[PDB]
Amino acid sequence: LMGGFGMKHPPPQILIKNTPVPADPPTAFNKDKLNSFITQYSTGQVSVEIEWELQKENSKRWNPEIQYTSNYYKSNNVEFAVNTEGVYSEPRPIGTRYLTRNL
Amino acid sequence: KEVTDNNGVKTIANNLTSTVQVFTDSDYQLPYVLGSAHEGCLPPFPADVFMIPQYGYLTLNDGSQAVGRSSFYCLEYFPSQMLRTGNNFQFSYEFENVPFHSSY
Repeated sequence: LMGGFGMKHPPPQILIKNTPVPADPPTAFNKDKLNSFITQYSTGQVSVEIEWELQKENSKRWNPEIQYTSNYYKSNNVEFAVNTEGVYSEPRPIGTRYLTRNL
Repeated sequence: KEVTDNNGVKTIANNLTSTVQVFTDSDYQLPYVLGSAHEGCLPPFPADVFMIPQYGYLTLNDGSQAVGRSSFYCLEYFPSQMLRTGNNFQFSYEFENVPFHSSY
């Protein structure tokens, strides 16, 4: 209902955890579990590539279509570009529907 | 046939070099009128001669004005077959699987 492609078996969840490394155990044995651990974190890179299948426009329309454009008028910033403080901001939501087909 | 109407009297003569151009739209790239049940059908009785109906379509509008998504289709912009007297046209079509209409 929100949008997208419903699937019985969507792409699976990737769960990640950094394994616990405990601090020094006491010398005398204790039944209880170890609640003292080393403060720790991890870092890396993810690559996600998707292969998409396209359906090309076959339209026999005469007059020109509507398209999505960046309006030319001058502005303090560039849309879909970084700020002066280094902040990336998307100005407006972009739908998928511009080209037309016959009903 | 050529028609010349002069002084109210009119003579219908035969043009042997004239053409008629006909195409089938196979890719469904045109507004599909037929399924709307409009007149102009082949007469039910085989001895009748019938006029061919005019083609036309509707597009988006706001009231009577045209909205920017409105489309305009030039029918001359399609490949067609030009036929003189002594030419004939044909094509074949296979219906996709449809459930039997139930007559019971």
